[PDB]
Amino acid sequence: STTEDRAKIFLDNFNHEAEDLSYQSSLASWEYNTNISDENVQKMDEAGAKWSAFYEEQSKLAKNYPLEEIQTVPVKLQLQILQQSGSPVLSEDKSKRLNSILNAMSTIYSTGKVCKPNNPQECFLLEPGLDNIMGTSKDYNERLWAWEGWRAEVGKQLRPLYEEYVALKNEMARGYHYEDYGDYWRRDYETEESSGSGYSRDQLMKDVDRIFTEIKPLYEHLHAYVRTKLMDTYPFHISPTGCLPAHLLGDMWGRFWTNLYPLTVPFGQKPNIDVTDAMVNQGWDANRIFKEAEKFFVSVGLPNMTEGFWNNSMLTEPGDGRKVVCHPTAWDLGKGDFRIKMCTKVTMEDFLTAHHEMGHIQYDMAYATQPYLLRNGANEGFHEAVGEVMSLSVATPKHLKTMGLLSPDFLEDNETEINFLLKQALNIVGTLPFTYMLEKWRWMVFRGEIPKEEWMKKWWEMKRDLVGVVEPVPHDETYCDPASLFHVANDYSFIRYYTRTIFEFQFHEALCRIAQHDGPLHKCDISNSTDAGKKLHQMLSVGKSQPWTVTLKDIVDSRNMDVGPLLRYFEPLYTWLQEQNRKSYVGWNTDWSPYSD
Amino acid sequence: QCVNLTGRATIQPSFTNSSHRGVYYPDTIFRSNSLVLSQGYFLPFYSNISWYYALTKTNGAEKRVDNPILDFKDGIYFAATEKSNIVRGWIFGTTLDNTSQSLLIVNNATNVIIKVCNFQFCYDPYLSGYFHNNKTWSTREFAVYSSYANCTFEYVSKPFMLDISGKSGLFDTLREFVFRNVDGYFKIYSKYSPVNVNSNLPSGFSALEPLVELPAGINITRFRTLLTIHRGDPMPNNGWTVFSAAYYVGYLAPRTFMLKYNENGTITDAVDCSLDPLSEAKCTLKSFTVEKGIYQTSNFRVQPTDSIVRFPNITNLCPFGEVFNATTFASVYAWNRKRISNCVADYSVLYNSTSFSTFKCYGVSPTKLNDLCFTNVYADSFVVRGDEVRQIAPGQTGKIADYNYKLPDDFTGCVIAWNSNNLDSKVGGNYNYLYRLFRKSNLKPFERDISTEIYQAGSTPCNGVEGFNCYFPLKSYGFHPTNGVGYQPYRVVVLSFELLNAPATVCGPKKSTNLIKNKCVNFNFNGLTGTGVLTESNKKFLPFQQFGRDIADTTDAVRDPQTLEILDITPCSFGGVSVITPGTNASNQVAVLYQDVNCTEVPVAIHADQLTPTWRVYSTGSNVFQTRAGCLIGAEHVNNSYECDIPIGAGICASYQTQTNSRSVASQSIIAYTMS
Ligand SMILES: *[C@@H]1O[C@H](CO)[C@@H](O[C@@H]2O[C@H](CO)[C@@H](O)[C@H](O)[C@H]2NC(C)=O)[C@H](O)[C@H]1NC(C)=O
Ligand SMILES: *[C@@H]1O[C@H](CO)[C@@H](O[C@@H]2O[C@H](CO)[C@@H](O)[C@H](O)[C@H]2NC(C)=O)[C@H](O)[C@H]1NC(C)=O
Ligand SMILES: *[C@@H]1O[C@H](CO)[C@@H](O)[C@H](O)[C@H]1NC(C)=O
Ligand SMILES: *[C@@H]1O[C@H](CO)[C@@H](O)[C@H](O)[C@H]1NC(C)=O
Ligand SMILES: *[C@@H]1O[C@H](CO)[C@@H](O)[C@H](O)[C@H]1NC(C)=O
Ligand SMILES: *[C@@H]1O[C@H](CO)[C@@H](O)[C@H](O)[C@H]1NC(C)=O
Ligand SMILES: *[C@@H]1O[C@H](CO)[C@@H](O)[C@H](O)[C@H]1NC(C)=O
Repeated sequence: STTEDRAKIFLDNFNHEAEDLSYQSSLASWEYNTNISDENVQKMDEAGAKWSAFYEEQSKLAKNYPLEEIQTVPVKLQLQILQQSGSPVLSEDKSKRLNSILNAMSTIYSTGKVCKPNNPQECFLLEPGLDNIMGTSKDYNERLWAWEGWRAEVGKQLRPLYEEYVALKNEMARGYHYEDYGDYWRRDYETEESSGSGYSRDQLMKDVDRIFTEIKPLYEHLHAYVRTKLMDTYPFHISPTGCLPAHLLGDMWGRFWTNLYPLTVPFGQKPNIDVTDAMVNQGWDANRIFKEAEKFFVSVGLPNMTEGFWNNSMLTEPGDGRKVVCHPTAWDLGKGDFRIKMCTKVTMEDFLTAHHEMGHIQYDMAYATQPYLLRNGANEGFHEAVGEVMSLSVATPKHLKTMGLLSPDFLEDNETEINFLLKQALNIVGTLPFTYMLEKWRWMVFRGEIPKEEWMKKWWEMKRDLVGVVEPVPHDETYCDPASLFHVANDYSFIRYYTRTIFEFQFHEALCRIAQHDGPLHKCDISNSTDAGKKLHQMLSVGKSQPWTVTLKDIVDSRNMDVGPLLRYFEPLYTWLQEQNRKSYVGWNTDWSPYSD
Repeated sequence: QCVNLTGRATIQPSFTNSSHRGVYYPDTIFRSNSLVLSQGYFLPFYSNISWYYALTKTNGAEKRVDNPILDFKDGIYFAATEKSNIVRGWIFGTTLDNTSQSLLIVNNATNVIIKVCNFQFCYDPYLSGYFHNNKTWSTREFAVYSSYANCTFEYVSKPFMLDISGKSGLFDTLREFVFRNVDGYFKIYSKYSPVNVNSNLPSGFSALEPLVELPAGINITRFRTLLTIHRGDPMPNNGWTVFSAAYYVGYLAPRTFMLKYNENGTITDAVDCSLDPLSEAKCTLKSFTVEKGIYQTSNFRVQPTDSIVRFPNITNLCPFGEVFNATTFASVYAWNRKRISNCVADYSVLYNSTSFSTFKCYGVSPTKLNDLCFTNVYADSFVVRGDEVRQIAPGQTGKIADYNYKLPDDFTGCVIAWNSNNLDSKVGGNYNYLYRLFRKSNLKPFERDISTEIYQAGSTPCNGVEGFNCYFPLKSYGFHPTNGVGYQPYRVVVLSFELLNAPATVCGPKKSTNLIKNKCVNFNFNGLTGTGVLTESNKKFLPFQQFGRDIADTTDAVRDPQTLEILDITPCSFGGVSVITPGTNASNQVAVLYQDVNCTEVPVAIHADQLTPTWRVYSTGSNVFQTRAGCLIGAEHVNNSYECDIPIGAGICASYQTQTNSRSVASQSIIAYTMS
């Protein structure tokens, strides 16, 4: 035999020991990530260094295997996962310095408290003690205080640490045959010329840019709408044609626009989507929310929850002091077990995160038949995209009424549908230019075309150019203004969310076309849709094994991404906005600033 | 205490035709209307039913008030029924003694109670009726009528309606019935309804419905009748005298019917298989309509009398208790071969266990593996995963079939698997079980591979190390109690069964009934089902082996495992049969081929000497025809023929010819004129 069979049996061996020991690696990761202790520190030590060591030595001995000799394209793509994620070119001192940097980031970001000067002892942590401060808390002088204090309390210890971290990650990606850290973050969207027509990462930059060009008008109309509705609530702090203040968004560091929805609904005086008190009185806890999720998933034609998914995978605090750094997190442990954690409340956005990571689990069981190195998302985007498509289809008020969630006397008129589309417009489109500018800023930084003295003056200028947000104090360069978000502290890839929202409405266009439900993707709930659900199931089951461009060509009959699903999802909202911001002007102006004015 | 005074008669039987009468419905609840064969104790059609006429036209009038000896064996058809409430009540003792248990039968509506008790009495009991103002004429009479005490079996209920008053005409009654008591089932199945004839057993359609089942089940081998002679006024001579009656006694034999079970067990054309060649042709057709042409019948001219089974007297408890509750925790590379040796196992009782996952068999179904029992057996107990349980099926090839325990493409056995959660799962990881995911080639079926070699992947001479191109095949499962159902610890036992000529070793739990001497029976032996006469004939048979073959797997010879004696099976009737011209049309007579053996051996070797009179006037004692394919009785030779064209009639010209034109007395026949 030739070396292709040798590579096949090597990947067989690697897959089976990878499941065998990465199962308890991910199990100890889950055990630390659900209970904080002192011996779970050594659990992290083993579940880190051990798995990293065996994975690295198994990839290192794979280097002699020629990629081009392989004729089997799943085996081929297995080699481009395994060999290209080879040995880190940093030294032992440099790599351990890098790991200490990551640990320092996570620890000092997870302990941040903005504290008043008169009583510095009594103050709140970021989650869930400071997320309310940027929300319903009016009289924004303390909002300004909390914003400035949080920016200082991340900046004074994480500006040069991030600056030096950038150099280490760029050096790490440089030895990985990639030009910069952005390129190693974009390597997940790589295909071949036989099936995916190559699709280099240059195609990724041009595709991301052409996606962003024609989502800019919709976001501009939304931003003008939000400006006009913050005029009356917030006097003179917003320019009529300028940008909007950064400290006055829905949450901290302007990530989501969720809690602006009570401040931005046009005619929400009528009964609307909010069901939270009915969630309280119906007895629908986190567990009952999950049973609702599996009725939705056996309705759509996806497998339900396993017995391990019953007994383990505790979401909230179990009442036993198991301290959790709770964030919406799914767990593909490998083998057969899959887990879910977050501080599961009963609110709308957390209900959609419950469906979101539940769809993550459905994704993970769907390609559970794949090899372990193929047992990931079809790219960085699909993996979140499937769960978010599930979360968006379950969120439709028609679905809420059908399965008894929503009140019987609810009205499905045009205006309440516009209000729901507005809530989705905040929770998605208020994040699209934010995530685009943040990931593009990461790409510029990792490319290194902007030196460290001008990262911030760049950061706040496409904050006024791509997402159209102004800030009260630019913090000069001594602080680390873009480094106070969760995914940037722990250094998660942030094009995941942008391409999640890109593929979100493409998959929802598929799940409104094959499911054939009426309504222009607004009330297009996908429940009791076996054919579209099973078509989505092959789209999940091919997974990473076949390149995601071919997967997109299979699901929506288009090998490339596009904006037009955003149009078919938001066109009555869009047409409403041109008949809503007719008084104001669509767009923003960088000239007006709260420090300048 | 009863003397045979004036009035009694001799045996003087009237061996008349049983007609198309007396078919009861087993399985009273409605079925899937299958027109399949119904085998068991059943009534012969048109047999020599003993009619005795207890009439009173004259003083004597050949009064059948006698009490004749009458054998029960495997059932009775009793049609001693008349609407005038005559001779009601009967005594059915096994030997008709004080030792024997008498199962009385009540055919009147005044007290429907069936009790066994003891009922010790003399040769003749009696009953009478003088006068009563409610058209009952005091049917209960002051007499002894035996006695009842310490009753082993009792049935008391409301005295529901059966019959009353008197018949308008001579035998205006169709209330026939059939009894046989077996295994807690008693048939009192009747057809209470009036139908009038002149004086005959009517040829009305046998469609008597089920009535009741009783849990008595006491064995009956003989019985007796009981009479009612009226004291008051049967005739104006005021003597003891039974009124005008004509009563019937027939017996049930092991045979087969064809029952539709269309609407709650009803039938359209009841066909007793051992009646005539038309009937056996109908039984083979599995329907209720005769075809037109040459036709081969099933081998049911005489049916098996008994279902004899002869298993080895083992009575051992198999180690299956420590197979499914096994502490032996193997792996798929170190798969066990726990031989069960010589024992009796509770086959398919583990299939009844609801805690078990996959009992797919692939070759021997769970039902037929209790009675067909096995020469050799192995356990093959080890551990696999859920996808590996899907893999362990014989037709599926993969890393647990090709590179581990492999099954043959037929396997003639079964495989069980179940969950061993909290049995083989360790919270830190249960790595103690292994598999071999690497081998130089696919494993042959039932090939053990403990060899933990370097696997020699590529051209690398490893010799004890796992290099860049060298890989360890003996790799662990890695179970966890939190692990998923597809990777859950599953215990599998591949219950490999095989049957050879060797004597049976582990068999299913049942009682081996005592062997018959010489009778066409349903032999089972060591699971070898079939039909034939058991004979003690000795042939050149190897002493150790038991499964004979004879010719074309006729398997004549089979060993009794107790006394180690050969017991040949010579079939009571042979194949090679052919209905020359059937009776769908008015050609009512019929004849089927029997054998290349001459028809003079039919009553003695094919054993038709004790059959119904239909097999006498149709098959043993009637016209004989012979062909190159053999011989038959029922058709006659003739010198006239023509070109043989139509496929009806085997080789010598015969078809659906008409004979009504010559004479209309008998209409068409089966004379071999011409293949039309
Ligand atoms: C807290 O997390 C730890 C994981 O590090 C869980 O494990 C136990 O931790 C305690 C510490 O008090 C040890 O004494 C036990 O030996 C650990 N069990 C093991 C290693 O199996 C612990 O269960 C978590 N806390 C709770 C309340 O569940
Ligand atoms: C073997 O273990 C089973 C339970 O795992 C025991 O339970 C049942 O016992 C009855 C008899 O009372 C059997 O008919 C069942 O088949 C058994 N199994 C199940 C699943 O119900 C059983 O008693 C144990 N046997 C021994 C010899 O220890
Ligand atoms: C998943 O669905 C199957 C099929 O209905 C069912 O047997 C099983 O119990 C379900 N599992 C759950 C609800 O955890
Ligand atoms: C899961 O099962 C175990 C044992 O069967 C039990 O102790 C545990 O509480 C269960 N977890 C649930 C029901 O969430
Ligand atoms: C359709 O889905 C709903 C959930 O929205 C569910 O309640 C219902 O049973 C499903 N089936 C039908 C026939 O409506
Ligand atoms: C949208 O809703 C408004 C009411 O708020 C209604 O007047 C209008 O007709 C709706 N648009 C369409 C296209 O029906
Ligand atoms: C359990 O055993 C009985 C025999 O008593 C059998 O009829 C039945 O089919 C068995 N159960 C199943 C599920 O097959």
